[PDB]
Amino acid sequence: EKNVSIVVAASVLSSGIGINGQLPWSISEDLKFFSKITNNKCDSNKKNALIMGRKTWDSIGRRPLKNRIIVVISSSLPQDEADPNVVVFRNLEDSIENLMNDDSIENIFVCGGESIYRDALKDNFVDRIYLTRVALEDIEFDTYFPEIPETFLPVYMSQTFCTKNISYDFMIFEKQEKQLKSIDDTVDLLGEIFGIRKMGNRHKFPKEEIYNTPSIRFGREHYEFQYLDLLSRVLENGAYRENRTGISTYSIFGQMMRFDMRESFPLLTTKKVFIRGIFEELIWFIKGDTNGNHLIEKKVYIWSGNGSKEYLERIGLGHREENDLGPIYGFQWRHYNGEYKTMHDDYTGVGVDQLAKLIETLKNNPKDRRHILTAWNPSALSQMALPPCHVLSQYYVTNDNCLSCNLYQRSCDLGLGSPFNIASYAILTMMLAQVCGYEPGELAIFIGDAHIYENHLTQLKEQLSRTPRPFPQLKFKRKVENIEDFKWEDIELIGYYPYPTIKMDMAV
Amino acid sequence: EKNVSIVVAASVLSSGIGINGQLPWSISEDLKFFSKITNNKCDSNKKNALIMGRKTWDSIGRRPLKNRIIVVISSSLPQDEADPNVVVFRNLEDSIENLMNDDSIENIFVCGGESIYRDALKDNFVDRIYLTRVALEDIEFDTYFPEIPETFLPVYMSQTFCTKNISYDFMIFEKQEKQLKSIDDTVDLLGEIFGIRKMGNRHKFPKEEIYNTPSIRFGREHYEFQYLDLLSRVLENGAYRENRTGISTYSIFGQMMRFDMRESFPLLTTKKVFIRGIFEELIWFIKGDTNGNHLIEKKVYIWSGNGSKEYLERIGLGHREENDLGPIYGFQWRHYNGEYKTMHDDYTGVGVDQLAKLIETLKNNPKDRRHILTAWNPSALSQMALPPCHVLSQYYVTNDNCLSCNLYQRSCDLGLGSPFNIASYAILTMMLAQVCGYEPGELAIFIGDAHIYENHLTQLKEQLSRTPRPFPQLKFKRKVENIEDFKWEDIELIGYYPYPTIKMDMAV
Ligand SMILES: NC(=O)C1=CN([C@@H]2O[C@H](COP(=O)(O)OP(=O)(O)OC[C@H]3O[C@@H](n4cnc5c(N)ncnc54)[C@H](OP(=O)(O)O)[C@@H]3O)[C@@H](O)[C@H]2O)C=CC1
Ligand SMILES: NC(=O)C1=CN([C@@H]2O[C@H](COP(=O)(O)OP(=O)(O)OC[C@H]3O[C@@H](n4cnc5c(N)ncnc54)[C@H](OP(=O)(O)O)[C@@H]3O)[C@@H](O)[C@H]2O)C=CC1
Ligand SMILES: C#CCN(Cc1ccc2[nH]c(N)nc(=O)c2c1)c1ccc(C(=O)N[C@@H](CCC(=O)O)C(=O)O)cc1
Ligand SMILES: C#CCN(Cc1ccc2[nH]c(N)nc(=O)c2c1)c1ccc(C(=O)N[C@@H](CCC(=O)O)C(=O)O)cc1
Ligand SMILES: Nc1nc(=O)c2c([nH]1)NCC(CNc1ccc(C(=O)N[C@@H](CCC(=O)O)C(=O)O)cc1)=N2
Ligand SMILES: Nc1nc(=O)c2c([nH]1)NCC(CNc1ccc(C(=O)N[C@@H](CCC(=O)O)C(=O)O)cc1)=N2
Ligand SMILES: O=c1ccn([C@H]2C[C@H](O)[C@@H](COP(=O)(O)O)O2)c(=O)[nH]1
Ligand SMILES: O=c1ccn([C@H]2C[C@H](O)[C@@H](COP(=O)(O)O)O2)c(=O)[nH]1
Repeated sequence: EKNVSIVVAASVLSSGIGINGQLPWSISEDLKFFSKITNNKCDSNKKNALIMGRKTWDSIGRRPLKNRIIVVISSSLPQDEADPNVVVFRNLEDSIENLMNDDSIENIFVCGGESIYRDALKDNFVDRIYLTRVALEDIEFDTYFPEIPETFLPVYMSQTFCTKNISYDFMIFEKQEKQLKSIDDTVDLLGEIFGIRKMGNRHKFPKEEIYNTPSIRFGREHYEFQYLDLLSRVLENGAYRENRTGISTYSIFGQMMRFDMRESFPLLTTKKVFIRGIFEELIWFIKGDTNGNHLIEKKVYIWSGNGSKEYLERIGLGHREENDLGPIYGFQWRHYNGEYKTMHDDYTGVGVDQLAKLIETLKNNPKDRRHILTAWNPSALSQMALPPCHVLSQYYVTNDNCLSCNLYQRSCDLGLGSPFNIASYAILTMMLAQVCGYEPGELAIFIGDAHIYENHLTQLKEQLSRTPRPFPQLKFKRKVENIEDFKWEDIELIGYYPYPTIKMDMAV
Repeated sequence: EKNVSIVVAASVLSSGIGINGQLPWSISEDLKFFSKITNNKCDSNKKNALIMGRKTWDSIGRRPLKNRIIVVISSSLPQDEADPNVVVFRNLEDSIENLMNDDSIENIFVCGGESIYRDALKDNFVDRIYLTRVALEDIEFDTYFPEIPETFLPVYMSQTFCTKNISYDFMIFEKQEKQLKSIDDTVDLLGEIFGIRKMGNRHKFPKEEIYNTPSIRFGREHYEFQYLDLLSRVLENGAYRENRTGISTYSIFGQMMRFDMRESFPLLTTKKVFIRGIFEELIWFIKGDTNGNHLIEKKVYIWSGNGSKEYLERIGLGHREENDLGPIYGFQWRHYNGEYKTMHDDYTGVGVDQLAKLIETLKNNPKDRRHILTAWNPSALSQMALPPCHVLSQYYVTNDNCLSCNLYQRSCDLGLGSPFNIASYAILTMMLAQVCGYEPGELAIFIGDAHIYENHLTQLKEQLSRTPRPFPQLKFKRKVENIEDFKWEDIELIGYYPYPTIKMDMAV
């Protein structure tokens, strides 16, 4: 037997791979990959064979590839005994005698051409596939990688990467057909004896019917699986509970998520997110605004519910204006400990400006361990339309001049609250970094009460039924002098190709 | 071939298994385990031989064990053809023949007894060794397990369990002799290509030279490993960097640790922990004290350093008395936003009782998601001997009436700070529970700057060279009617057997 792997790079949505004999994009790390993969081998005294269509041979330059043997499939091309590091065959099946001898060849890579992929697949010759998904999708194509036959299952998806503002993943479908017992069993037994008494059982591993792309067992790199998995994790152990809202949830306590911000922008793809809204709110915070209306005007309604005459009236703040939200986030960011009257007053100069002292210590003293911004002020709470969920964040300058962020969130609405929460604090960290001359670090969100509203069940289950695409890229069209200066227009969202929106009602 | 595992239960410290023919303790769950392991089989038509020395046969009642076959090793016992579930052999080596036929016997267990254990081992008959460590060392024994030969390596260790106040582990030692590549390779490659651009590379798996009990790969269940590893994980990616003191540290950002409290007390065993200090400080906080003297008088000198006049002066608080630390934790706990004057004043009635409320909230509103207690108050930081390190915590009542805790720490000194932070916060929860009538739940700790001070390495290296023993148990001797009434006398620390104490100087 001998191994056969396809190696290709297609657009994320339509699988385009070619245009007028050329690749539709130029990503050097990808070829660097293609090289490393096609070339990796055990027997130093052996070489890998890369089968490829002629039309490709032409694009390749009709010149050999170092250390390897090119194998062209053509009907006209002459079997040239001239170069020993290339050879022609009249058809794909015949070419696949590399196994049947030529014991010098260790592995075999089907190396592309729409025609040459489709056939290597139809005739069932390939075992693995090394698929590079390129985020970028709105530009003419004439060649296309086929539809990965159902006999193939994703077993790896690398983290999203970026080159020239083009995002891309490296995932490797394998075709399957067909640590020790000791430990797994000892634990299973100890699991029966002791019951809920063994913490292990309090945290059970999600069932496959609620696991997103369950075929990807050991290589869930893509940091979207940090949320899709927390999702499925409460869906498994979430304990049913009532709460103030009137809509019971399923909740565990003490979770964590992570995100890379260097090569991508953790805007979920398994569902189309309201990015603009996410923004107009985050800026609303930075400005230190608390007038719910200033968002209704830019057509953002995330803060109507917890805002209204009726709700207000109901929680003890009916003395409040239709939409005066009291000293919520922002007022606490820009005016800590300020004596709040109404959303109409001029609060300038009152209260501690955390945000400001933050930027200031950020750039003046980087390795300081007190880059904290908080929103939990006991003295205030009762006046707020709702207490702080993202309660306190802490910011951290790496040695390589990168800004990392840590957020604690007491109550996380995995359905509606989180997607926004992950994005927002990404963006705020970038703005923060751009203003202090540093670049995106990482993102860690620590949740206390991670829950799912019972009326978000059929939805989150669909979302979990979608395989993650590459995270897009977020860019600022200009550098600003003051952090409170950004505008929606100053933002470039590049390469966002999410699944359609999933409608979910809010639990007021 | 055919497997031969040793099953035994010995005291943590001296491996005591015997006393006047009786097990020196009675733990049903342990026996339950034994029954489960010696019955674990694959072929419904086969059985497992359990080998024991006569002396044990006697202790077990000379009655057969359901579903298994007992093999007694004795010189005088007759070869009674009477029972078909029991049989006698003259010498161990003999016996084990078993094997050399009886395709009926699927697995073999040496159910032990000092004389047989020793001999079973010396002649290299045993493949595995299931060992139940029992946290009670201070009783007289007369029979011991032998010393596990070097040829054996621990591959698993269970979390600590508790029965009748007795703490114990379940671990399994395997004997050494001699994922799917495709991924570990595609990931290693992308690792070369991309560099520190691939997040995975900024988080690198610790090297064996610094990994605790590295033989335990997939079975690191003990929750001492939640800290022992965080340690070995900065020791790997720890970015060297300066800070306000003369001692620099190696740090990473965004780490997490988990601890059970339902069956144990996360007191580090790898080294002897000042527990009485951890306490006195906590009770100090609870009372809402800020006079660092009160700790000195009780022979607790942790707040000496950050309290000296030479220090207070150094940070611009020279107007402060010898040890008035200011509105640090406790004043923030019991008097949030209180206008701090001196440590001798009467703050009763001033500020916000967070603790007070936290309690009335835990009792009257459990499912409430705003169970929160903060110490980070922007307005007070300035006049604060040292800013808040355990910055905020959130508490959580399970559906089965257990109290859980979550802590965000902005700056964690894994050398000295963390250890205390883990305990001091176990305890506080347990206390809160005994006062709201709940039982301990889980404890999670989300860290920010996780660092090591560069003058702790030789120490933490030592600590790390030690195999963690089972966690102790901590119970209260009386039910206080008011949280602040607790006293050290009230604490019972049962089953603590930590390795020698490790000296480490603090960085003022
Ligand atoms: N994203 C990726 O990984 C890759 C993308 N691409 C893109 O796709 C394009 C290549 O696709 P495509 O144009 O289909 O070229 P192909 O890779 O399909 O090459 C097919 C060539 O092989 C010969 N051939 C086809 N069938 C047979 C047969 N049965 N027997 C003998 N010879 C045969 C043909 O020449 P003849 O008429 O002489 O038989 C033809 O020129 C390129 O433009 C490139 O941009 C290419 C490779 C990889
Ligand atoms: N904690 C735990 O998991 C366990 C603890 N224990 C404790 O340890 C003690 C074990 O008893 P101990 O006497 O030390 O050992 P055992 O009782 O296991 O075995 C000794 C008996 O086995 C026979 N025997 C063993 N080896 C030989 C041999 N080579 N040739 C002939 N006969 C042999 C002897 O019979 P004879 O003298 O007639 O030749 C002797 O009576 C028990 O008292 C028990 O309390 C026991 C099992 C498990
Ligand atoms: C988190 C957070 C901040 N907030 C503030 C906020 C206020 C009250 C809340 N109440 C409850 N029960 N859960 C919340 O998440 C929540 C969040 C948000 C509020 C609403 C939406 C929301 O309804 N999003 C919908 C609407 C999208 C659209 O308008 O097109 C969505 O599908 O994303 C998002 C964020
Ligand atoms: C954490 C925390 C609270 N605190 C307060 C506190 C204040 C400033 C700090 N500063 C730094 N750099 N690290 C700290 O751990 C630290 C801790 C502690 C302070 C000291 C010790 C300490 O010296 N422990 C020694 C002493 C043991 C003994 O003599 O009994 C130890 O080995 O355990 C522990 C806790
Ligand atoms: N995954 C993948 N990515 C691609 O860009 C790609 C692909 N597969 N399959 C075919 C193809 C088009 N043909 C070719 C032929 C040769 C090289 C090439 O440059 N090979 C060198 C790369 C060395 C480098 O880029 O540093 C090699 O090392 O083999 C690239 C594409 N391109
Ligand atoms: N590791 C270890 N732990 C033990 O507790 C232990 C051990 N090894 N080896 C021998 C032993 C004592 N042997 C036995 C044998 C039978 C019973 C019994 O009456 N019933 C069960 C024991 C546990 C249970 O109650 O289920 C049995 O297996 O026979 C008890 C102790 N106990
Ligand atoms: O930043 C935010 C805004 C609020 N919510 C969700 C969390 C809880 O579902 C919710 C309800 O409120 P509380 O009962 O926890 O206060 O709003 C978020 O998840 N994150
Ligand atoms: O609960 C505690 C008490 C303080 N420290 C240590 C952490 C740092 O070494 C120092 C905090 O000083 P800053 O550099 O973070 O301001 O004290 C702890 O680790 N944990």
